[PDB]
Amino acid sequence: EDKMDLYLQQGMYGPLETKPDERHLFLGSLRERVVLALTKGQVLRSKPYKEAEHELKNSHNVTLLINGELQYQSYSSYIQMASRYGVPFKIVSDLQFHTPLGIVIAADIAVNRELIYIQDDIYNRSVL
Repeated sequence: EDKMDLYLQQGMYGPLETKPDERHLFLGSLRERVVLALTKGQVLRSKPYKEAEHELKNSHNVTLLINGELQYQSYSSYIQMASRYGVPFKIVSDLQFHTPLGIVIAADIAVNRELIYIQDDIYNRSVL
């Protein structure tokens, strides 16, 4: 729906209407647990995002969730970053819904973070 497109275009501020909606977008996580999310287009950028490294480095009890639609070479840099800081990863393979998100860093509890995206030209061009 167009309301979802607007939520995405504006950077995914706040909750969605239902819990399943959130899980289907955020690779199985609830919005309240999301620390950072990157679009598939951002994950495909040659240079990995230092902003994701920051969140992995400063994390406590988070997991790196990776969209299984991506090929290994696209996300392997993020796995290196995760392991560097003792963060486990999961490749999410059971997708009912095509999600535009490539990577989600999710906490094991509610963190309620307002800002969970990296605003750049790749985000704007790839999120929809």
